[PDB]
Amino acid sequence: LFITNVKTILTAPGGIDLVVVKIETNEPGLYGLGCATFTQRIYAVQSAIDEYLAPFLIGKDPARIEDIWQSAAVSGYWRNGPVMNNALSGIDMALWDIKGKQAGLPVYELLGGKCRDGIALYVHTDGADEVEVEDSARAKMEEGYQYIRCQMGMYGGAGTDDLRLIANRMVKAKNIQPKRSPRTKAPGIYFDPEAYAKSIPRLFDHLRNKLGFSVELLHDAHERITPINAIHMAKALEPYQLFFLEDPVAPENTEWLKMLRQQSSTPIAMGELFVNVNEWKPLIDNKLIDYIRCHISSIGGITPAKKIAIYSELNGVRTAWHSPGDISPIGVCANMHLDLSSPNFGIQEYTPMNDALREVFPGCPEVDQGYAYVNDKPGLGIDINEALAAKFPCEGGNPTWTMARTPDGTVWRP
Amino acid sequence: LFITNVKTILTAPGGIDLVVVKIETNEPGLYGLGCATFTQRIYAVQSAIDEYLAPFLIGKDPARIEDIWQSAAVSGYWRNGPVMNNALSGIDMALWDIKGKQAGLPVYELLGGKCRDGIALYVHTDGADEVEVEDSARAKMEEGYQYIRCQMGMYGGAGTDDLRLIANRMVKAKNIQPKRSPRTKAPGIYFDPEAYAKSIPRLFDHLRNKLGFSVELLHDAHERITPINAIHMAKALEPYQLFFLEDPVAPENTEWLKMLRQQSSTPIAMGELFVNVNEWKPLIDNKLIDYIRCHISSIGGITPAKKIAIYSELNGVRTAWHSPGDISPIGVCANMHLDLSSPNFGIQEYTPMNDALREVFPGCPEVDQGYAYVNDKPGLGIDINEALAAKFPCEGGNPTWTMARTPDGTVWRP
Amino acid sequence: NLFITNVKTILTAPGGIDLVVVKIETNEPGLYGLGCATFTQRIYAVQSAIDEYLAPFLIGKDPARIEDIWQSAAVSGYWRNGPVMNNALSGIDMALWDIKGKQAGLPVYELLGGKCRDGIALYVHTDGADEVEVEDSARAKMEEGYQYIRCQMGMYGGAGTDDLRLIANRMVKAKNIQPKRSPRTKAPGIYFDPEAYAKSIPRLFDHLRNKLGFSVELLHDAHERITPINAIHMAKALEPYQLFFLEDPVAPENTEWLKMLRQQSSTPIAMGELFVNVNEWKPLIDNKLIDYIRCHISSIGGITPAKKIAIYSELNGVRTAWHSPGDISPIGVCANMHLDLSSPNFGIQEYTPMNDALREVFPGCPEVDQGYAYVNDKPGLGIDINEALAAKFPCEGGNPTWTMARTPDGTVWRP
Amino acid sequence: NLFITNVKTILTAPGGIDLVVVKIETNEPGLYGLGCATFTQRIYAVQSAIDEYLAPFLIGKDPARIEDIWQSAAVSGYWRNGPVMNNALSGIDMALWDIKGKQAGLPVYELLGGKCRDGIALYVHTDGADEVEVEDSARAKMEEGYQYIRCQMGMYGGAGTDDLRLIANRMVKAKNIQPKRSPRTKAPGIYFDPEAYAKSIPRLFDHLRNKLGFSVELLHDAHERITPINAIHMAKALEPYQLFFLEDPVAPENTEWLKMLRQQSSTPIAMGELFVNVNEWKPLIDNKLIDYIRCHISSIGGITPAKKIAIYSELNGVRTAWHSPGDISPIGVCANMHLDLSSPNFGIQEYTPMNDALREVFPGCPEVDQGYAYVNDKPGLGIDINEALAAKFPCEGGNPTWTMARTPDGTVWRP
Ligand SMILES: O=C(O)[C@H](O)[C@@H](O)[C@H](O)[C@H](O)CO
Ligand SMILES: O=C(O)[C@H](O)[C@@H](O)[C@H](O)[C@H](O)CO
Ligand SMILES: O=C(O)[C@H](O)[C@@H](O)[C@H](O)[C@H](O)CO
Ligand SMILES: O=C(O)[C@H](O)[C@@H](O)[C@H](O)[C@H](O)CO
Ligand SMILES: [Cl-]
Ligand SMILES: [Cl-]
Ligand SMILES: [Mg+2]
Ligand SMILES: [Mg+2]
Ligand SMILES: [Mg+2]
Ligand SMILES: [Mg+2]
Repeated sequence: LFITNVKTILTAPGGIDLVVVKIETNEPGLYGLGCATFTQRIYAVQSAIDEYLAPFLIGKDPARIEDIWQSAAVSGYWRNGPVMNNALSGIDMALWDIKGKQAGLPVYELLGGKCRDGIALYVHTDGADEVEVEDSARAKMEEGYQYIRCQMGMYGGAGTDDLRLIANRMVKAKNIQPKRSPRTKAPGIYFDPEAYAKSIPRLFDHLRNKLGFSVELLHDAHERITPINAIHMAKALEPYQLFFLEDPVAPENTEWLKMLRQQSSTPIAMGELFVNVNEWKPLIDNKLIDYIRCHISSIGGITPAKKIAIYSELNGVRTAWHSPGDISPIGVCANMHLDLSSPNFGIQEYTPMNDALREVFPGCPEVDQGYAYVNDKPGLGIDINEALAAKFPCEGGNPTWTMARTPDGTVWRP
Repeated sequence: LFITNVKTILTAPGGIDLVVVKIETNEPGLYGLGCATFTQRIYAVQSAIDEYLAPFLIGKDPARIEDIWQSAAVSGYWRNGPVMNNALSGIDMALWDIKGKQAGLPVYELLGGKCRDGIALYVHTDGADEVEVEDSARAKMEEGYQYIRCQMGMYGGAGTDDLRLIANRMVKAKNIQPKRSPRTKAPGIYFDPEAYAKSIPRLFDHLRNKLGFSVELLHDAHERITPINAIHMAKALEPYQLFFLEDPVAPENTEWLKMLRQQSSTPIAMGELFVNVNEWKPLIDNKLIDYIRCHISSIGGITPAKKIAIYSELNGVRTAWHSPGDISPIGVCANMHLDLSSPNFGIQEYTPMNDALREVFPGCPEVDQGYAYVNDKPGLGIDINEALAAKFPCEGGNPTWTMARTPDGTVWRP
Repeated sequence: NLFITNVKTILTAPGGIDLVVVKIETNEPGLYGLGCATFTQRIYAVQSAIDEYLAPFLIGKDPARIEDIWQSAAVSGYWRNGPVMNNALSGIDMALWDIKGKQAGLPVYELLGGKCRDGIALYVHTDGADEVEVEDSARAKMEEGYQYIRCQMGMYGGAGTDDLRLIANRMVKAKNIQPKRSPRTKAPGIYFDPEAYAKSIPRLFDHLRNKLGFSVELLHDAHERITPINAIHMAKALEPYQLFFLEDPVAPENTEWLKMLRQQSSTPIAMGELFVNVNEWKPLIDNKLIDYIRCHISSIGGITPAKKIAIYSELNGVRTAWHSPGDISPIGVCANMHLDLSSPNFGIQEYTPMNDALREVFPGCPEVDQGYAYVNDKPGLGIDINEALAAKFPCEGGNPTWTMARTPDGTVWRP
Repeated sequence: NLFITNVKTILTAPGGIDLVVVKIETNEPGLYGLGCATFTQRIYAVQSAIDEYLAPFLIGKDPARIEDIWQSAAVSGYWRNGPVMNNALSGIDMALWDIKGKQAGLPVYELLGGKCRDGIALYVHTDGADEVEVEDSARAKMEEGYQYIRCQMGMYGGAGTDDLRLIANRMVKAKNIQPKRSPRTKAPGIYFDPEAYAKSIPRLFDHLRNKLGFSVELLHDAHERITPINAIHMAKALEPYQLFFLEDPVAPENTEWLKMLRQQSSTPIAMGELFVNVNEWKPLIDNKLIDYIRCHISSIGGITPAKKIAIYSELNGVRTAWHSPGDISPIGVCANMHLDLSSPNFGIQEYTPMNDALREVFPGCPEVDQGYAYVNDKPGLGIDINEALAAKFPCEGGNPTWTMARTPDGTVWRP
């Protein structure tokens, strides 16, 4: 048994660009699928696969998943980055898919078997003020979601190039207002870290008053404030007992978590942005987070994700893999096979899928009253209809939201 | 190109003694200006320039700014002090001014270009009680200031040699009273650290009640209390979410910040007094402050200030350079060129200038609704009219406020 | 006033090694910047990261705002801090510094603080199959005027190389290194013996000191080829030979082992040609775990971040030794040297000779005389590219072979 | 689909050493798993822990949920983390992995990541009464093709052994070791002299390096027989002889002393055949206090936790050397080797020869040729047990004598 062909498929059935890898073998009908999706970079990841990892694999036995991972990881010398890791993930997940197909077992059966019979999900809710958020959250709870991420506005702004309209809305509502900008300013999506941070604890006081303490509430700070203001936020949110506060610092600010954890008892999630062991390992070792957030394709696939899950397990840290819309259904299944086999599973973020995703990727997990139920089919239990995928070509482009500027025009980590 | 002459100009157009350096070259009309202002020491700084750095520079190429800085810094062997550093600053800023003039670009363009289109300012407000402070702050907000430093009284005293009158005013107002002094006591400006510290959180509760949470409020403890009482103050101010609490300890007490930062989430600013890397570096390394306050002439000018700004940047710490009245407009421009080019700019302290400063130093930045807008002229964009400067001779003398005594007569770091 | 009108990537290999170069055009006729994006093993992924993303991102922007462009380009794809991302950013950043110097009429070193020295001290590579060949090579470098010499015997791990992608030349393996026997079948790869390599090294340096003396400075690159504890023993065993530095005793993924190493050994340590992330380099510099920072500056994102790392090192007493072998363009060589001229903490500059084809394709390459490099005084990076001639040296591309490095039992090692 | 129908324990001693084996039957005719529970000194307490507790706990359960069974069996008695508890859990866990591979039609190494090497490197034991006997023994092992050799002189503490429970053979004491005199009466025990032992060791290794050279890798096991500070001195004194590792310089109860040792010595350190608890092994791996983790995998609870410890080690740059002397069944030997094949961080595999009786009772034992082991490719652990033949080798049982180790004054020492 050996690898005959490796290709990349770029498709966007859910309206978000995805990168999928298919590895073909010399056994008729036996192939594996993997997720490479770094949505902002699809063409650079495609090159990293098609021009490099693809020819590197031809003629090799797919059974040596670890040897392939280790040798591919260093094949370009330099390594540990989101383009390199996503390319590696596409390969690695496809090789696990093939191993499970060869075994006649789902990948979760190879990784230790089921530790639970359903995967608990959390979903996003939002709104422009605390009543809109309350109503959005209540509607998700009525659908059976028991864990809800609640966001309000866009980090103190409106998601536009100007703060004046939202500031006037805040004046009228008697709420905290964002700052006035200089008389001319650079293009970007303007926000206000100070108005945002000062507003957050009142939002959660309101949600607890209205929704109660049974439901689990989550909040994502998304690296939007200074570290000391995040420490203060984490402390201010303690009375509301959030399931977690996510990304209070940028990866480049991870040293500030030592101070945060000497002060706050709010649980902390970090790491959708992580690409490098020197980011995640010291946080797990030192108990500086309670949930590891990696986007598994950005750390290189199932092989490294299982290692990070175990490293976390032995430190008492749980998993919450990143899984919003920019992940393919193959990556959603990979997250959930790890989730099922991990003693330390924390929670699974979920973005509801449309009909097109379900038809382009047969095998998507079933969602019923806030839990996901993955199928029992071998490998990752997921397929791709290549002809129907080709009917959803990718948009490409440079996203606008990643130019995020504070009121004075300063570029911030978005 | 080489340095022909170096001179010091002592002038006080704003009523505060300034020390300015002018370096002339062999190119007609090309000269540079720098700020040496240590206002309490102008004659010692003048000597350190005129008798030492001036003859050291004659005939040297001004293009080697770093070589000149490093060699001047060690020229007297002993180093790292406010007289030595201010003399070095006058030279260094003038050399940057010449480099920008030679380039035809503002110094901010050499330091990485603009990161924002206006410089956010904070201004001082004060009053004898919480209503006076509220009114003073409101008047600055109406002028367009979005960041306000609020002080009340003078650290529990009246700014006089006796506490009895202010104590009686406090009795009548039903407020906390300063202590009675011994029956005879040494001359000085008496204050009361205990009355001061215990009064501060109520001041900010009042300002938040009246002014709201949109405006940013700052407070300067100015090394006036014991370290443990500063830790307690920082904690007590948390509910009021100050932009920062400044100088909770003296430079000689920097080891106490390790304890403060294990307890409080109030942001901390330190360092207008710093002269030495062994002061600022461990605080930045260990995340013990959120804003670095250096008076840039006291650390040796633009060259070291840019290094401290970068060292801070990579630790997540922002800049707030010291800039009250004892700084020349050349130093104000240098602060603002660093501010414009620093990703990590925090805030810029500002003391409004009179007509005399604007006429003696053509090129002062424009202030409009709480932001400063520096001009685009080459170098530091600033000049000095030597004839008009000579019409504002310096006062000199020993300031009285630096003899600060607690109620029992103890000299305190002022 | 100025604005960016076009951004393009040029792939060329005049020195036998694939390079990636960026050219940024402005609206001022004849004013353009050049930068180095060279991650040689990935040139097509870097080319995409520039052409499909950073190029359209820049069009119409004022090139004067170098820092605002660096910070915003760095986060434009959200995920960041990796070799393809950073090299693309470097090509942009260096070209913007080139434009700034040309606008100013000054070399980039003049914008960065001016000259701190009048020549840049170089170290060069010597190798050989045995201690005598290494000795003869080093003696020749000394005769040519080099005062700092890196000495390997069989390059990295003792394995030499058959892969032209590394140095553009085959290098013979260590001839007397007596590796352990492999199992009866084994996977394809370039085999080396870490134990035999580590033991060979103190003997090599004893011989070199015996024959060449202690005036010359001698360097060695362990190139992450041994376990951390064996690297600690090697650092200690080399102490009597007073190396200028021992380079890459650990992989980036093993940086936590340097705390132990530095409690034991006084041999100076260089690290970091592989570094892509602040969480790699910052703790080592903060904790005095290295004496020389080795970054390949395009892999950290260009001149803007390199200057910051040089300053962060300076304040910690650490010096600079930027990575500069064959896989760097002459644009990158000039950027290294402009930093070197303006840094008080300059340590040493690695150098491999630039052939005539490189010098023709890139007018402005530094002059080398008697162990020092002399950069010209022209504005910007003082370097140009002849696009027509660059096209005559199309890139080889492909997957390198030397990066499949296996120990005797067949284990993949970080190469 | 499958469910567990029977669980039993088999006690057998074909190699002259008491073994504990678990067999788990399913509802599918002919599909069963085998596992290793061998804590040789306690076989009857382990047998009870399986037969009276874990066996009834498992009946009717789906063997596919290996992790859920491990986690739940581990806590089923509340108290946990000890050698009787963990060995019982291991017998279950290995048998469930055996069943998983048989269900999949694949060796367990294929489920764990596949092969990272094509042979497993072995080290073997040499001993002797004096330096010349040790030399002759080691030279013979080298001639047979072994590249890694552990060298003792009088086994542990220099005392040799009269107890067949250790190696199934008497071993002569160090003949020239000149112990201190005991008091005029003393308690029964196997006497040894820690001071005379420690001093003998650097002399032994000087002689071996003089006679055998530096290509071969040499190992030594201090077996917790000396005080921590004397072990620190021994680690330092061995540095010139470049041992592959020095094993068990401290008892598990003395692990806090390794911080001091690692600030001083560069001799590589192996620890942990005695470990039963995460609070023993985790801090050592986190803090880089060892280079090789030595667990007896049945004493840590089987393949499930061993894979986790191997991964935790991998991310810390620590390698695996699983304990594998005579008191382990061939099932346990195969489990060690399946982990070894699939771990990037494999260090070395201890090996003691398996006699014909062991090979007959356990069909499928690995082949050994020229210093490497070759596991077969059959599904599961690739190992079986002939119950009829196993019954022909009933266990000896009893209390071992070698574990009463006393210093010259009569003090009980951790043996
Ligand atoms: O928690 C999350 O789901 C993330 O923060 C997303 O909101 C990211 O912003 C997005 O995945 C980037 O592509
Ligand atoms: O924050 C400030 O502006 C300072 O604390 C000033 O108030 C100093 O007291 C003065 O600059 C000394 O000369
Ligand atoms: O010190 C050096 O010069 C390096 O180690 C190079 O030899 C790298 O191996 C090469 O640059 C990789 O492409
Ligand atoms: O390294 C080794 O192989 C061990 O130290 C064994 O010799 C143990 O003493 C034995 O396994 C105890 O039963
Ligand atoms: Cl990358
Ligand atoms: Cl027990
Ligand atoms: Mg998030
Ligand atoms: Mg102050
Ligand atoms: Mg190197
Ligand atoms: Mg042992």
